Amino acid sequence: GVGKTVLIMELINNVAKAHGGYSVFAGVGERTREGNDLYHEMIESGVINLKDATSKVALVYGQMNEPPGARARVALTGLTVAEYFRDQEGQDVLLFIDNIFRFTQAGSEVSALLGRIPSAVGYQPTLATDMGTMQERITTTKKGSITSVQAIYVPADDLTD
Amino acid sequence: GVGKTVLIMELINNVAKAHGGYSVFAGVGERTREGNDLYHEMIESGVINLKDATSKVALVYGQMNEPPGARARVALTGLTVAEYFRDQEGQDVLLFIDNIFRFTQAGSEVSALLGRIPSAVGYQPTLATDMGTMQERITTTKKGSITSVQAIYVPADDLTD
Amino acid sequence: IDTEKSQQALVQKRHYLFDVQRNNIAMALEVTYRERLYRVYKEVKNRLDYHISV
Amino acid sequence: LALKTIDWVAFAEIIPQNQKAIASSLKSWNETLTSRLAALPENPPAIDWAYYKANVAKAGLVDDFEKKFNALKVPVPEDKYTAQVDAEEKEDVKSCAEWVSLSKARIVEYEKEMEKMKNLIPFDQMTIEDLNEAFPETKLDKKKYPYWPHQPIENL
Amino acid sequence: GAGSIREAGGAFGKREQAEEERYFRAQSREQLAAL
Amino acid sequence: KQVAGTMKLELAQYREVALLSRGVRLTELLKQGQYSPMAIEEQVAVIYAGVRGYLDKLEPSKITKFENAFLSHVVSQHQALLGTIRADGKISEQSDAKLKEIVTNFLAGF
Amino acid sequence: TLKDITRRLKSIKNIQKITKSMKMVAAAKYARAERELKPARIYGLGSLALYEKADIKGPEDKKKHLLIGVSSDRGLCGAIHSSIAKQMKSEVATLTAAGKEVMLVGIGDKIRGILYRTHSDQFLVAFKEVGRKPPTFGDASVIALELLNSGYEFDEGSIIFNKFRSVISYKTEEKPIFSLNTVASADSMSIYDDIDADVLQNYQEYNLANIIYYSLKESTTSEQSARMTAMDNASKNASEMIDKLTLTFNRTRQAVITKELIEIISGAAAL
Ligand SMILES: Nc1ncnc2c1ncn2[C@@H]1O[C@H](COP(=O)(O)OP(=O)(O)O)[C@@H](O)[C@H]1O
Ligand SMILES: Nc1ncnc2c1ncn2[C@@H]1O[C@H](COP(=O)(O)OP(=O)(O)O)[C@@H](O)[C@H]1O
Ligand SMILES: [Mg+2]
Ligand SMILES: [Mg+2]
Repeated sequence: GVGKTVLIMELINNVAKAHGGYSVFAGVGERTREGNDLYHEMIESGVINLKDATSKVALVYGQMNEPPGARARVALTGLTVAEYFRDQEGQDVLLFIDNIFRFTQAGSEVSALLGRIPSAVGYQPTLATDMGTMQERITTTKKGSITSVQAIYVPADDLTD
Repeated sequence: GVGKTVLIMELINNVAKAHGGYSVFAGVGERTREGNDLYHEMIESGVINLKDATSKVALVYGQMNEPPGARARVALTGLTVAEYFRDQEGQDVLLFIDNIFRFTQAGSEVSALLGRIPSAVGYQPTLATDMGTMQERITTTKKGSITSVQAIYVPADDLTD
Repeated sequence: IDTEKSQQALVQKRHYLFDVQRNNIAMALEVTYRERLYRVYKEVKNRLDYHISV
Repeated sequence: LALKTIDWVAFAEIIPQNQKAIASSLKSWNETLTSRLAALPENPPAIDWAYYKANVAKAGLVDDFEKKFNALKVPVPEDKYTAQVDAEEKEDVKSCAEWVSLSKARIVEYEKEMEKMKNLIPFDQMTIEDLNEAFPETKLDKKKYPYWPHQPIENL
Repeated sequence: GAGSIREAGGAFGKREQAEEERYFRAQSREQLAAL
Repeated sequence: KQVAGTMKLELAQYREVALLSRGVRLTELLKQGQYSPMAIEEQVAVIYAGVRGYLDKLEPSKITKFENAFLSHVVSQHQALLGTIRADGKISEQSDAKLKEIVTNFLAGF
Repeated sequence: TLKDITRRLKSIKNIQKITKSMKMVAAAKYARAERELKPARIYGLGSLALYEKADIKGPEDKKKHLLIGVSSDRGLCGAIHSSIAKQMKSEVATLTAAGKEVMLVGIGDKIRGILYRTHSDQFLVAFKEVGRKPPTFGDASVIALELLNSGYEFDEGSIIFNKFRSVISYKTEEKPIFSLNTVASADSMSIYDDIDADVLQNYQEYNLANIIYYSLKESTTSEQSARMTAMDNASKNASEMIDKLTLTFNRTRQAVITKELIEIISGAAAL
């Protein structure tokens, strides 16, 4: 409740509408009503067009009502959409991920059931390599550009988490 | 970085030159550059005699690059040399151990691999009895004297560790 | 008398203003010449390098 | 590229108060142009055509480029500004030498006057007319005050 | 907890050290000129 | 070592009371830009200029720019003294006086 | 970290103890100051009764001005020295804007330390060791001598002090100081018999000493009250910080115990 969603919506308003390329919003483990709000606001503002092929945003939602597997892979699904737009289209892509922390958290929720010895604060031992495998695809190559805005939740306000 | 090594070298200089009783130095899990420096200081100051073998210090060195077993037993090796000098000759001996904390530390580094549940602060359950069986041999008896100067590393300046 | 002689000393030092102006004109012309030579060199090499890179 | 080395305080003592900013700007541009001549060499490295003869498989484009470059007349800029500052230096030297001759006139007059003061008769052989000749401020204003004592009574 | 203000190294320990050093450097200058 | 023993002592003494103007001079002299590693001779010249008093006549704000200008001057018309410091490794009393007068003249002109 | 929080707790606890003791000491000194302020106020206000009955009005066109500011050598008071300095700076501005040549006097090291960086050309003398011991009439006499044995023949003066109203309230007041020429040239003084310039000189010197004494005795009480309230507020704030840091410390120690348990349990579960 410090303003990550407000800031990312302000950035969508200030950059994505004035953007020339495409845009992908990956809702990861967030409020479903926030996804409904974003959908209908993008329809009102013409950024999503339900009648022809002039839409400029692709939405991928796995929200906080989803089991941990969907919450762990929906970010990858959004990455795949943005990566297609970056590579095969050569476009400049905007990728908004709210919230990316859920990704890690979802992995934690399954890490015990996969039979792994827990790491610090109960997280999976593969936290850093999972995060790296995911994040290294979120990048600008010399085949196309991806500008990425990721909201990152901080558990209990502890930045050393 | 507070001055344990400088102070122990000053004590070496002062006492072990004001002494005629077969000092012994044990380098336990410390820097190799420092061991080379001490060796050449002793060669230069006549305490170690490369030719005309009338030296008065024995050196035992197991440094940081050694596995935990070597760093856990090198203190006992130096202790054994000093024990021979004390008991099998009656001589009054000096024993300089830098650094003895490493001894304890070495034990910890194998504890979990020896099948032992960790104790507090990650130490072996047998920290006190290991330290006791090693330290109770470094003592003056009626057979002879052992003056022991030990450098003890304090992790993060705790002193309650 | 001392004041007048000092005034004469300053008059003798006067010429540095025109030395400065001449220095700046010469240096500006030299900088312009060398920048032009670097521009022509860079354009020629850059086109040849685009060819070699494709 | 023969420059005149310049003292930078002597340059400061000779700047009137209506062009201090101009002197500072000339100084700053002198330092800037020195730095910029330092940060670029004298002659561009003429690249050998080797890496462009044996590594370009195109029909003579490298060769015609090198021909067109070997015979390029890059415009060398002309001074067009040093002659007029030389004329201004000549004019200023003229004015300064004139003023200096004036100052030498004043100085020879002052030296005459100091010899006059140094060759005064001692004050106990001195009349009052001699004092009114030496220090003319010690003369009674017998026009403003025509009657004795020829001065204000409080002055006494 | 004696001396814990200076021991915490906060904004109050730094000003304490500054005060001691100022005062005693003034006193050292006063004691050296009279020697 | 010659310049830096004194610089370390004075910076410690400044940290004790943070004299104070020399300490601020040395602090603002320790600041450095990024991707600009200076040569050891130029470092020695700058720390000399800062530790001998040639920087207390200037306000702490301008120190930085002076340094730049200083370096420029020293790397434009005084390559001999820098080469001397580089080859000999130490400063000689002769070269001490040389750099002394160089920095005095430059501060007069600055 | 637990050790950082414990360090800060110990530091702020020491600060709270010291400020509480200082508040008690300031209360003990303010009791005596407010006791001694009664006869000192009768004295210093009877010294001014003449200029209020004769209605001396000072000169409107005179040139030289002497501005005295009363404070102490001790801080931790609040807006005592700052009030004096603000009034002194305002008055110096308003006088120099009228062409008057102003010279400053600061009783107490704090006012001189505040004003010496911007107003130092306009400065005559300052005085030290004001605040440790209560002010005496010897202090006022010494200040009056060094204001008289200074050769600065002023035309008019003002003295800016902190008049004590209550334990909570003090107001920065200003009193006028007349010269011999102002009280001699006044037409309302023609009714005072057996007067010449010599008796008026002696009277004006003594009244300078009296007004300095009265200002010192008002300012000491104002300052002791201000220091008492300031140390009270400092103790309040220190207690607030102590409570918040005690909450944080208990939180952190619980977290540390839980983390160590989790480490031991995960080490045991891997066997
Ligand atoms: N830019 C803002 N201006 C005003 N209030 C804000 C702003 N950002 C956040 N807030 C307040 O913080 C609340 C939480 O907003 P939100 O962005 O949804 O939290 P979160 O950090 O979990 O995403 C908002 O309802 C609003 O009250
Ligand atoms: N007696 C001393 N005098 C001066 N400096 C010292 C002294 N002791 C230590 N130092 C400084 O502290 C540094 C640490 O030296 P060292 O003896 O290796 O400490 P430790 O062994 O405890 O880590 C030294 O390099 C030196 O700079
Ligand atoms: Mg949110
Ligand atoms: Mg050591």
